[PDB]
Amino acid sequence: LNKRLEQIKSWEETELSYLQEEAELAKEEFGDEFSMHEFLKERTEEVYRESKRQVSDAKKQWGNSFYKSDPRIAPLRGALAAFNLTIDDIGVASFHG
Amino acid sequence: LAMTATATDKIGRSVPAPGKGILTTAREHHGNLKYPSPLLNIEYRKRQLNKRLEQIKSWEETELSYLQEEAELAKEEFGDEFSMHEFLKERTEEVYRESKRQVSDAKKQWGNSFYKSDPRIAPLRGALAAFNLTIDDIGVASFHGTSTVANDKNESATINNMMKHLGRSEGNPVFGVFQKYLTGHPKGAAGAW
Amino acid sequence: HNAITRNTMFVAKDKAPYSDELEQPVYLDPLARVEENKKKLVFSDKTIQSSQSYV
Amino acid sequence: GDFLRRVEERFTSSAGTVSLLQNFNQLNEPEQFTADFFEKFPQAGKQLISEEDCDYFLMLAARPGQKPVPFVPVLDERFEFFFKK
Repeated sequence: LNKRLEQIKSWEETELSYLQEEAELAKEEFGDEFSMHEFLKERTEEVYRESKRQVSDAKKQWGNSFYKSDPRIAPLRGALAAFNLTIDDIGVASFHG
Repeated sequence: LAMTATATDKIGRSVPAPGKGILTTAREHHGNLKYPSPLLNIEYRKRQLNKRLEQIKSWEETELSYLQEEAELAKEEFGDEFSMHEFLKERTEEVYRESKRQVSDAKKQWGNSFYKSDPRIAPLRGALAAFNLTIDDIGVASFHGTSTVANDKNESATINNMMKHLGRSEGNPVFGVFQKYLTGHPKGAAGAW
Repeated sequence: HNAITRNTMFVAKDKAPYSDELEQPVYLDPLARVEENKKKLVFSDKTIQSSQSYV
Repeated sequence: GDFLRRVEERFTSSAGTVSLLQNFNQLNEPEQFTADFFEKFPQAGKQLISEEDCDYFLMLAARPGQKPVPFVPVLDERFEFFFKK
């Protein structure tokens, strides 16, 4: 997970560098008026969300739901193993009874 | 099935009277249209997806290189017997799954469900936009169409106000089909027919 | 403690947070949310399609 | 003192304990008494006033035969009776 998130913050700081040349490349040729200050304000925070959804997808791939494609992990083995819990820690079973 | 939804309307004291809570399948934020959103464009997400999958196949070919030294590092010190051939067979295919779930998570992040954290994309704008479809391509709306005074103006105002908000071209109505004239209202079975 | 003594735990709502002029502009906004005034939590007009809720 | 007779009564349980406040003449020097009282009840300094002990407080401040209280506790039907009085 750590090698993925540092691959994401590298992805984020690289795409802000692409955002600088992309202003004169695709936004100055869109209107007769130059409003190029808000265009960086719209898309720096848009990078901030699409970097943030990649953080939540990386953590769900490696902490929350890592077991969902593995047959060698049970649904109930891997639900508890998200919390570093073993099967020996379900203590009570409230039976239907 | 691109989209599905259910919705509860508003505080009232009349249970059979319908409402418009399902108008929030088209909810989005239009406060600032000075910047077009980058993420609706199909070629933007394709070059974001391609740079991710080549980051994954690089991740896969690198982790097979780590798997070679990891045999003598953590498996030869596990038993008195040396069975190190099957250990690579167990974990080369285990890399193959945990590389494959990253491919499906990368595509769902950039093709299937890219809109799920963006407020500037409606649920119904972004369901269709997974298939590079516009709002102008929903052609028919099979209305609920249950022949009452209250429904057929509430159902009509809901389809009008969600197609108003999503940017249909003026002069592109959806065609209302009204099957309950023919089949009746099978109250539980209505949405299946 | 106030509710258990005065038989007013279930406060039945008579009004929704939105007005009838503002039930639909809330529905089309993913960001418009309830502010408080007069010790009531209701919607307003200036919170809908605001330029301040997308920064 | 008759308010503090409710505070021992509130925060003790099923006990029948003797009081820290046996005689009201102990309140003639309160600041050393109140601290020694509220070290026996550390949970009184953290739990808010109960609503049963809140309308009790309003029933003490408007009791007959008393000196009228030097403050206002509520904005209610009885405000001028709390105010000008």
